[PDB]
Amino acid sequence: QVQLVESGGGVVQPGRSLRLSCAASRLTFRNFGMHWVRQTPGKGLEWVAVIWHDGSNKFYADSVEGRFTISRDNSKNTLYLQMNSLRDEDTAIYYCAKDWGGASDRVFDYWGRGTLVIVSS
Amino acid sequence: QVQLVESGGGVVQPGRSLRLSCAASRLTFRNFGMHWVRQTPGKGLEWVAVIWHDGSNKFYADSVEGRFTISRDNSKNTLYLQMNSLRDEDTAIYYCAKDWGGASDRVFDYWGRGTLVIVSS
Amino acid sequence: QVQLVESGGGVVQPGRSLRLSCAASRLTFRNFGMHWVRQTPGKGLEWVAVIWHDGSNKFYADSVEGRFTISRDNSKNTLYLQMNSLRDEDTAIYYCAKDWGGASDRVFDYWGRGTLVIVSS
Amino acid sequence: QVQLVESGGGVVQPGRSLRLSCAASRLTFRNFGMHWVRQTPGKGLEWVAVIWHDGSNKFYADSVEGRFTISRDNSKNTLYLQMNSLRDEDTAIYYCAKDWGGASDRVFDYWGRGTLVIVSS
Amino acid sequence: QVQLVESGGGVVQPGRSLRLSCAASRLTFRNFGMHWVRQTPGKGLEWVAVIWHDGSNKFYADSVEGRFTISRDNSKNTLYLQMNSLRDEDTAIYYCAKDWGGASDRVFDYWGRGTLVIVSS
Amino acid sequence: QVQLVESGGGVVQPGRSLRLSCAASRLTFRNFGMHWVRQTPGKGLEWVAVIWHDGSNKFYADSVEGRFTISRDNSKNTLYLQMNSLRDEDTAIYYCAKDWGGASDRVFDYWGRGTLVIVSS
Amino acid sequence: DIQMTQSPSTLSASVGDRVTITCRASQSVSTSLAWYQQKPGKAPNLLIYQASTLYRGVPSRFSGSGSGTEFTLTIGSLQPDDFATYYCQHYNSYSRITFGQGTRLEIK
Amino acid sequence: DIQMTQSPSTLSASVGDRVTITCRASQSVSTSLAWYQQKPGKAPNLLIYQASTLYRGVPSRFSGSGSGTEFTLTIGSLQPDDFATYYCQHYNSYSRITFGQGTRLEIK
Amino acid sequence: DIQMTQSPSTLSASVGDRVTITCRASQSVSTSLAWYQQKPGKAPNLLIYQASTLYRGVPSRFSGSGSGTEFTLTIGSLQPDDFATYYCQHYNSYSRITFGQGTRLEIK
Amino acid sequence: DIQMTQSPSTLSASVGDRVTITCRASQSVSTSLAWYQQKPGKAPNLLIYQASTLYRGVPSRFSGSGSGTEFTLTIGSLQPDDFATYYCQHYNSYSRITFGQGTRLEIK
Amino acid sequence: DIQMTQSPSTLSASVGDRVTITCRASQSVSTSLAWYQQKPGKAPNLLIYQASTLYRGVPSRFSGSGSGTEFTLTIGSLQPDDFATYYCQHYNSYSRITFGQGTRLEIK
Amino acid sequence: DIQMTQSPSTLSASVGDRVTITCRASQSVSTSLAWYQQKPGKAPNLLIYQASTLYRGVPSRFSGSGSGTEFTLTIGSLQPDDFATYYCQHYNSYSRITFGQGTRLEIK
Amino acid sequence: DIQMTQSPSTLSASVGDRVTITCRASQSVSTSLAWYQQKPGKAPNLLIYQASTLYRGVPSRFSGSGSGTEFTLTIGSLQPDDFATYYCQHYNSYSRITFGQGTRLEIK
Amino acid sequence: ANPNANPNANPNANPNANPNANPNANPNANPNANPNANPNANPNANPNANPNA
Repeated sequence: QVQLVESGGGVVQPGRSLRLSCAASRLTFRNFGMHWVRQTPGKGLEWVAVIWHDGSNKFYADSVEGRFTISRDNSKNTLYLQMNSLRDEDTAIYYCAKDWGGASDRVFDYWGRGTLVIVSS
Repeated sequence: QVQLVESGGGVVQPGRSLRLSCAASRLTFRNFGMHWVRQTPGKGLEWVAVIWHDGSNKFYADSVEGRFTISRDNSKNTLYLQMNSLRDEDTAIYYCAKDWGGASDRVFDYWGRGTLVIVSS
Repeated sequence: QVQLVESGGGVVQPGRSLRLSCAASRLTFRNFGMHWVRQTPGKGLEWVAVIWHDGSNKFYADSVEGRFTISRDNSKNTLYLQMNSLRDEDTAIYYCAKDWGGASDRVFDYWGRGTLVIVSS
Repeated sequence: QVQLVESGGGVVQPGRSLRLSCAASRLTFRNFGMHWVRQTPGKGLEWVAVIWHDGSNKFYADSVEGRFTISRDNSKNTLYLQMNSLRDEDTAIYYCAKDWGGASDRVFDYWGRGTLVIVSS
Repeated sequence: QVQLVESGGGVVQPGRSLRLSCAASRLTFRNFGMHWVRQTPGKGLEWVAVIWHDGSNKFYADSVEGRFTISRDNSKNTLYLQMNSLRDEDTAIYYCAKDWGGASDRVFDYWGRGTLVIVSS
Repeated sequence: QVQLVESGGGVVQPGRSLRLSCAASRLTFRNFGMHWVRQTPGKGLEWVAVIWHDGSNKFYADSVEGRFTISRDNSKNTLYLQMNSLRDEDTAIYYCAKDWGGASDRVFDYWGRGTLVIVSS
Repeated sequence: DIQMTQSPSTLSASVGDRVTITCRASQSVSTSLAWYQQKPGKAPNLLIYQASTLYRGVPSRFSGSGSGTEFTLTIGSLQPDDFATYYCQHYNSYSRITFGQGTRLEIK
Repeated sequence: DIQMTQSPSTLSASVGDRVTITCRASQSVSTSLAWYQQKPGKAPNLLIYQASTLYRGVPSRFSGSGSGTEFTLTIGSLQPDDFATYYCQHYNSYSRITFGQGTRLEIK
Repeated sequence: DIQMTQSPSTLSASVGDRVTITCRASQSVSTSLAWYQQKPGKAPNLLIYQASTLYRGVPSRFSGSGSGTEFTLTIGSLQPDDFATYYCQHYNSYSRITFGQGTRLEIK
Repeated sequence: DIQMTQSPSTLSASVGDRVTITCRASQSVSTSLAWYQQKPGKAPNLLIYQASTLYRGVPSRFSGSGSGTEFTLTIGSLQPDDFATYYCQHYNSYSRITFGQGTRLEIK
Repeated sequence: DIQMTQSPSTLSASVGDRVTITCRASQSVSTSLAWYQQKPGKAPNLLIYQASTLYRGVPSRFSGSGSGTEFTLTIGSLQPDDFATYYCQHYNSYSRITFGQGTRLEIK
Repeated sequence: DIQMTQSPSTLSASVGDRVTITCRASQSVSTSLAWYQQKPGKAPNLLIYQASTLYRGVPSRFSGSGSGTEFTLTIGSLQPDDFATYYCQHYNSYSRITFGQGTRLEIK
Repeated sequence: DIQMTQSPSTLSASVGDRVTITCRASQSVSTSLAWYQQKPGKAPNLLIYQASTLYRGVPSRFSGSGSGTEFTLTIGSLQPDDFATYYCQHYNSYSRITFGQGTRLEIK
Repeated sequence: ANPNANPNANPNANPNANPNANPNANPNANPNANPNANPNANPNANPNANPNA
């Protein structure tokens, strides 16, 4: 039916790193591009990144350029987003995603549950 | 002259599973990609799935993603489509198909006869 | 100097079967692939089939898929093709061939003379 | 966090050639077009050139048209600007740039440190 | 340093055709529109024609409407003006030109060397 | 050399419609507005319509206001004037025309050959 | 996905007539189309691929043409056999395979 | 980027009513919009894509229309399950994906 | 519109003489005139624009003069080829373009 | 090209004050302007884009305004860290990138 | 499959001249082209593989060239024994082998 | 077309004086005028554009002024290299580019 | 078959020099290339296999490098006993063994 | 009024066109890629296999 379960959350100090995973199930992982969507505590939705089906290209929102890196590895059916140089803004609920696959339509259908990341002291 | 017979249909309850077979005869099975085409009783034709010649890649229509799993076994020369978590919009006649073999032409030329799959109560 | 002897032809009615042989001479049959080439009365060359060096894989043209069967016997130095379910368009001079052996070049060097098959009533 | 470091400056007599590099770090270099900005010792700011993401198109300020050649190499994650037929007006501090990536705004966000080029005798 | 060299000159009888070239060097020819300027033996200057950067639109002086056709080949970095139905008043030195690149200033800066065309018998 | 060839004439009864064409050749038709000029059998000339270069504006003589419609097809390099509710006064040979191109001179230079349109019963 | 629209839904004709069936695309699909004929109770078979090429074994009476989003299936002289349901199929790259609703040929 | 602004910030209505939610674009985005419904405690789901096309499995009471910078999500008959947060999301080419603030639907 | 009256209607002259064609506008047209020459069976050709400027390629024997409502076209030395019908045209701003009745030059 | 003139060349003020720096264009640049702050020894940093929008991470005490050729950058309350050289840069379509002279803020 | 079209179908020439035969491809074949010459009563013999490389024992007057869809087989000097039917054959990857129609070169 | 008349045709002058060259337009050209200097045997070089702006690389002793129809080019201190033929060129909107007759500078 | 080209054909050098001989294959041969030395009157002897690996008993002054299509033999210090003919050989899978043309090292 | 085109309109390219890659491409595999095997794959045996016991 396709469910996305994300993991790797926790609370970290500003300036430290953190690894996230989006181990997927029952989905044809290699055939679809994926996104990461960030929802701030103020109930605002913000897009973060996107990796193509084979990992050729990546695009990042300017809010995370040079700090976030996504990597896809088809073999174990999982998606990664590793974070560097976090700050107080980066505290939000992190959703996984899966692009619908349209010819030119960038929309998310099978959202994940959400993994919480806290940056504080 | 290239006949594709399908079997394994019947009537099942919603949410139950069922297996389909597309045992082929006299066709060079291992050298041809194959498809599954669904025809609703409303006379509409919809493509469902396709599997490459060694099964390296599998593609599904979005309406059936995560629910239908298809596979090919060259050794005994048959094609399978395993059905999971069905619902009332899967009542239709299911056609096996064979990709023509064009360099960029994805068209079906030797269709199977078709096996009826019905889900109701 | 490698000469290819082909036989088994004649005149057959539509829908009847026929067997063609391509017994070889002084050529290393096992290490070379083989091709059947059909030369229509309208001065056209149509490729028919190719068999691998040990018979592992087998290809056909679209017009002869499922109706033609080729086989390779390394033991007595011959290439075999069984011809089934014929109609009028198969009436042509049938050429045997041998791929040159390049890494990626499917080019015939030592053509056979040809055995002519008539489909008539 | 994305830092841009330049190199290749020094002292050149008028009329000699010179190559300038903008090797980038942690920036998704291939997705972003890059500019060169020249600051004269008189604290004036002049724009030099721009190269697109794939290098398809280039644009130069008229003061360096035909004398300056800029080239981008995505594989080594670096940018090149080659200078030919320099004169007294080309002695300045050279900054790299990175277009912000918006739809229609040509603004620079991650400037480099700067490399000094001196034309004298 | 941007040099434009013209060629194709000579002598022709009235009513005959002739082709002219403006093979450019070291200029980003694709980004710039170009003009042809004709200098009569009486030392007068007449503007002839202009073509846009991609050849979308062309404009001609009324003295050469329907007899002169200008075309641009961005791939080979060159400009063409083909003249038909010549007469005595078209005997002059033909100058290639390059629009300055300003927002609204249609002014030529980098002229060519010049090609002499003689129409006589 | 700029030739304007018209067509679509003939004889029609009053109250019927009729379409005229002004297929041009060798002219940069897209960059020039064009006129239709009517020459009555009394050898007097009357202006009919003008169409701007891109079709933005149209102007008609009061004697043809609301009955004549002029449209231009830049892609096909042709000019159209379709008349509706014709009457006896509209018997005349219809000329195409091309505005000279001056800043403020609406003067016709390259007239067409002429098409005779007759209205009678 | 791409929605395939073929018009008319149902048009009747007599033997020997000329009937043309169109297929409309939501956006450009290059020239990668395929026309299918389905006699009632039978799995459908291929007539045209690449939107203009006649498949082998199909009579030359069937004819297709068009590019972009305009594609038409033209029958030179409709015969009693050709009374069936006609489908237009697309296989544009990076887009999933869809079909039309199905035009019906009805006698007289 | 392109700023997604939708109005009103909060719209309260009762069951059986008809509500329209408008989203304003900072600049033209053609027709590449989407509408998402976030029920609290759950990740948002897809309702509309291409600003006019109903997704698969969404009730037909949801309607979307508009082009350029003025777009509207219309609910034909508000139902007891349809109280949640609504966002407008655009995916125009050469511009990054942005979301709106999100309108709250509050009972009566 | 502005009615144009040119006189004389017919002006007989011989080769080598000097003729003057006058074109009187009913109201001031500033300097926006044009003079056309029509040879029988041919579309009329432009001779003078702006009422004084020679068009390209016209023999210099034609001269235009006048302003306001009174304008003259003068042929310095009438040539055998210059026997034809002449029309004067105005294109004054905010007014519609009208032509003259037509002055004829007759041999001898 | 389009020359950019910013006034005044030098403007001195103390902490807690409010200052406005203008930028005057030779011709209309619509709203395609940007403001840069360069501290000595460092490359300039982006402050405003689209002539009114605040760039990410910049303190909100800066405000931009203006359209056409007259534009204003206003610092609401001067701070000890806001003493540097300010440049106005335009990116009008079909025109090349130019910068202003550079206004200097001097303490007291 | 690729329709592999060679033009001209028949071209006459006399011994000693230069004759060139080309073959058109429906879509790109890169450089996997082959040429065969067929004298009457004999199976075709290979001349060129890789669209440019002369096979062993092939006279040097035989020469192939071209890439993509445009290819040319050029005769250095036509000889009396070079009068036969010539074919173009491609072996593109993931595609089936097809031949040309066959060009006939005839005496005088 | 707009025919440019630059007056006077020739000024003799010596090294060190001040010379003014005028260019008169038949109708308003706003400020869209450019001045060219042609030394014999060479293609002309750009000096002034927009009738008041100095082109890059041109010595500052050249200065242009005027708007409407009266435009003057002034060389403040003539130098031995500055002896050449000078052309004034207009590029007014909706009108084609034309050049002046060419003023010459003669030593002594 | 795979055709390699080794350049230069002949390279003269003195004792103590450093010489590099290349071997260019018609198509990528991975690392399946081997080099040989052949003295006059003697059969060629192997130098390097896997295009980089030294054979037992071969002096360490011989070193091989390269992959794909471009490979090189390098002798770091030429000694008097290394004057001979050196060839390159490929053994790519699914390809037959063919052999190079030859670089010759000649004294001074 | 002047009905013709403006022959002095800006004919040059746009040096401020968006110099970036499209962040919203079609980031998916191609479902209509050739799913068949290559009929022109080399059907000959390898002469370079190990000839030793």
